[PDB]
Amino acid sequence: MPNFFIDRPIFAWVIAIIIMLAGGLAILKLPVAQYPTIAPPAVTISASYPGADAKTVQDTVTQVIEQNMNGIDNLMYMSSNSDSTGTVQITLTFESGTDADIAQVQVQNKLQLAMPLLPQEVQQQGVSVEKSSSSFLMVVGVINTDGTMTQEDISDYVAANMKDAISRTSGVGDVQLFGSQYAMRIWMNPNELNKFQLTPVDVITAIKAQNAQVAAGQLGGTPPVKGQQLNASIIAQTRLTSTEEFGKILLKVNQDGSRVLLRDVAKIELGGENYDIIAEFNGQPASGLGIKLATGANALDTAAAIRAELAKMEPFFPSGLKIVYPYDTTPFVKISIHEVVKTLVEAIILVFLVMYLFLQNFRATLIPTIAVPVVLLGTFAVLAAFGFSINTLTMFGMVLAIGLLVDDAIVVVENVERVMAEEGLPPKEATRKSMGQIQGALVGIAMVLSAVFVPMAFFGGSTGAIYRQFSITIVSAMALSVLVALILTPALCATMLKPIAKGDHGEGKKGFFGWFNRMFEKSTHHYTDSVGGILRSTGRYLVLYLIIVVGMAYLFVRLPSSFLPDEDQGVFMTMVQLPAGATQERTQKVLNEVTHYYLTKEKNNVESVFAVNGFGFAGRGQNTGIAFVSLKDWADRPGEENKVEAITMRATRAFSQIKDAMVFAFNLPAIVELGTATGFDFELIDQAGLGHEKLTQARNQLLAEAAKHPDMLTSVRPNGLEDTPQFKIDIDQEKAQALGVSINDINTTLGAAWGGSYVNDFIDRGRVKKVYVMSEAKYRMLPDDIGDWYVRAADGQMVPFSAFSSSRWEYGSPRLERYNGLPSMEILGQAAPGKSTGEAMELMEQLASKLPTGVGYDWTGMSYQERLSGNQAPSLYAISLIVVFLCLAALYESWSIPFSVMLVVPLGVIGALLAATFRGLTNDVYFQVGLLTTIGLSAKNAILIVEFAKDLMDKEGKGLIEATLDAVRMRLRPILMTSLAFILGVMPLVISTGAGSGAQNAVGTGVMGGMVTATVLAIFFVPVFFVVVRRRFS
Amino acid sequence: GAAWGGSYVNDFIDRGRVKKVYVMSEAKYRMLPDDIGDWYVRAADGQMVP
Amino acid sequence: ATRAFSQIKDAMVFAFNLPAIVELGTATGFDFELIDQAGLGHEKLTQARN
Ligand SMILES: NC1CCN(C[C@@H](O)COc2cccc(C(F)(F)F)c2)CC1
Repeated sequence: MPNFFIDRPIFAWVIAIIIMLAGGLAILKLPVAQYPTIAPPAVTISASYPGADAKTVQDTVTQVIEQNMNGIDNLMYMSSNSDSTGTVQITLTFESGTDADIAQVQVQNKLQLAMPLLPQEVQQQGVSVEKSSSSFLMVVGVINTDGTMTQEDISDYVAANMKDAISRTSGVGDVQLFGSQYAMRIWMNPNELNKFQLTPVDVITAIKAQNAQVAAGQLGGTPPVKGQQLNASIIAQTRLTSTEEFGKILLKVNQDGSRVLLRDVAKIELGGENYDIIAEFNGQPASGLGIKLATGANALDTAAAIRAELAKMEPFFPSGLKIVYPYDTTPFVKISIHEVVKTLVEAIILVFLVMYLFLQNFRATLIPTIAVPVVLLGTFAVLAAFGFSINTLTMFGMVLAIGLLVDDAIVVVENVERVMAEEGLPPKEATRKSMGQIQGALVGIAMVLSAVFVPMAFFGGSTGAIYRQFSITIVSAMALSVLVALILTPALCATMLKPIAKGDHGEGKKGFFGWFNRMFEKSTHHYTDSVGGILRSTGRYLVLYLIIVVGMAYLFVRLPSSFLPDEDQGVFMTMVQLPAGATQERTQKVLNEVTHYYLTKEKNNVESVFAVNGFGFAGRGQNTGIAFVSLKDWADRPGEENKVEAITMRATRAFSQIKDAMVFAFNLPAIVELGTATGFDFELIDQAGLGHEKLTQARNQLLAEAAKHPDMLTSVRPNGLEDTPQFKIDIDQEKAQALGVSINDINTTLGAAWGGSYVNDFIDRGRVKKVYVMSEAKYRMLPDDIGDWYVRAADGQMVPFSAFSSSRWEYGSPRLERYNGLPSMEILGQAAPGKSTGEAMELMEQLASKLPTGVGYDWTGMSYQERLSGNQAPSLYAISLIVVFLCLAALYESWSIPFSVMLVVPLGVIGALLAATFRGLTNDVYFQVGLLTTIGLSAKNAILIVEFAKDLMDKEGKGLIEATLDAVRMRLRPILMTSLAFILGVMPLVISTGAGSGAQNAVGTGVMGGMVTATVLAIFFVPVFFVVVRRRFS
Repeated sequence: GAAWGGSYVNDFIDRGRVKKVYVMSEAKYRMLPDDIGDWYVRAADGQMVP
Repeated sequence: ATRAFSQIKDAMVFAFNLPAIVELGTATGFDFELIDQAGLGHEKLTQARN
């Protein structure tokens, strides 16, 4: 193939043009997102049963739905929570590769058949099935700076005017309203209700009767009379529209002739559907829209479109309404992608500079400057073809593959240059000879790097999905680089390079270039002499190689493991957890202290604080809250002390002094779609119907036992809420019957007054809005207020609740958990420093085995993935190693020579490990992919060295030592210049400290160390391996 | 609703097939707007209110 | 077993192995449907089947 395209440079140029056009089309049409789909597909069912405790929701909703989640394909597991707020939340997790649309449709279809079995109130509120495996692209908050609009007003305005147009913006996949539309609130007064001889049941009945849509008919409708000429539709009673209309609702007319309206026994207003959650932006009332990106959409373009739509909206807003962006991580994505692109461009420029320094030829330097961009564009085309997107993983994989790309280009051009400078042949004949020398090596290298990189695509789980991005990117880049080195680079060398004299290698030049040429010639002579001396005493260096291998193993075992570096994305979170029974006001006060601290003690770093009172993480209630702190631009936060880690540490230290509250500040995970660390998530299952109390006792026993092992298990805690006091109303139905009070009336009165009851809809400004009846807040606060509520009897006489019911205080769970349809309790923990996750999981299994009868356990979350993909690596790499050996044996036509090449892995691995250890970095994904890239480059260099040596030994009569020395002399320059180019290209990643510096350092430090030690060691260890192998096996 | 727009009550069986049952006014009593006064509703005391 | 289960005289008892593929059934068997396509009724369909 190289000879074919040397006579046909225009055909090679046509192929290159096709590749570039395909790459450009892909670049214009590729999606862009921070990360790809990593989490396994999950479908989440949400239902609300207002006014209900955890047990009521669990027994009436959660269990009924869970007993019908059958016949759904590809389900890994299922979990559910039932909260004291009246909400059930069921998550069904499916294996990776499952079609999320099909999983969702199956789940909702099974729920549609389960729907008739649920309470009528749950059916009225609706059960929603969504995809919870994704996260918010953006959060657009709406605030009022005048105080004229409360939170409900802002929420209703956003719902009516903003949600539709934002949803219609291009690329927007989903919009969730941080709030709700208006609701007709009927705040009942029990005293007035008793005065006018009424109860909440009467109010609901009247509202339902006098606010409804009635089908009337049609004038002159078919079948008509034989002479009808007019046909018109008849309109009749329609839904109410104004608070005044609801106030005029008639409940009863008294005997004396007075009229009792709804306004007489209650206040009528436009409130919110729910009041559980209060959102504030820097202390001001706020609503919001959470925008999820559509599938296949460009995140940057979608964010820009959203901002443009909001800017268009701005003029029409009511005075004092403003738009803010509390959670804007798109700037982080933009700066990260820009840094990667800049790294690629600077790498190409550095390749040009190194080529000019070493070869002092302008056209030779131009040749790689054409070759590498063609390969990159082809790689973009290949990513687009297989439905990949431009994300952090793929872009960093491209950064890593730059080393192999530049190595291929440098190898081809430098070999042609050397053939010209030694044999004195013209460019065309020299290119023919060079490619005849190196083409088989290039093909074998392509196969070997395929063997090295493909196995990562076959890892399982979220980690496997992460690794597949790098695998596909690097494999495509390597294959395209080899194809270019076989097609275009020979043609460019044959057509562009100028002739060089037989004996000219830059000695006669003057100045810095002449000095550099003389110095490099002397260094080559010295290195050749040193290698020749080394080959006389190979045993000592074999012992040294064993020492290096032992040190490599030591460093590998002593290096901690991780998944992804934690990044300073310009935002972080602060959870507030108050003691059981804390009300909304106490949590609001604590959140106010947190906001004050962030806006005063960190005013130079924090831009805004979005405090949400009503739900934290792992729960939702009046005692929980979460604040999303946004930081200023990184340019305005210089130094380590002003980054997210330092700010979070200082904030946690400051908040530790807060009393009667656990306030904890922390940073986002690398991929927010997964909450993952070097820890375990553990489920304790009630396998025999023991009950909640026995399961709590078993959990306490397990927690104590785990705490008795501080050396292996750290911070083993429950992921749930402890039992809290509850107010039990024990109704004596015998008394109710004796007093002529229907228990249905008693229960309806209690629920409507204290829990709130949804009655029906009404049309406000052309939109359906719910009508809620609830007791006015004054009369449903304390237990004594129970005495303010009366119920009519069959005799017409009111009876108080104290007359037919007693009260007391008990203990109950505010949050009931189920796993795989059985009662469960979740425990989070992490292995102690120096201990692997597997050891902690084994110890937890052992401790669980000593638990009461009928208590089982399971692993869920990341622990499930660990338990599936536990031993898959070493097998996948034993297959890779075998395939590499087979490819090398095919290439060299020898069963023993492959070992001389294969013995080079530790040379780069040791350097990568040392660089990671000194810098303190962990054994994370980026480090592992960089390690594989270093191994690939080292193997490529060793393959070329051994190929040259064996070619000299076979095609010429040169001996083993002479051939080895000549081969290393020939290969020294390309190795050194490629290593220099790649090291200088990755310097910015190593030294970076700004946005995205975590991933940059993780990628760059290992690459730097591995490349440095590989270049230093291989150049005199590969000859030793080759000589030893040929002596022992010949 | 039943008089002017028709009300579907329940199902019956015609020649072995399930079919609908509709109650509706005769055409002559639901053609003109003046026919509304021809329709009465029973009161709790038994009197027919137009 | 089938031969033995003929003196019972109380029920039809029939022991049988499964085919290689359950759905395919016996290579010489046929399944036939007599449809009531005119609303005849159950009794007339029974008479036709008889
Ligand atoms: N009825 C409404 C009342 C208002 N709030 C709004 C809060 O949910 C917004 O807070 C956020 C902000 C950003 C991200 C998230 C994430 F964690 F969900 F991703 C939550 C919800 C219920």
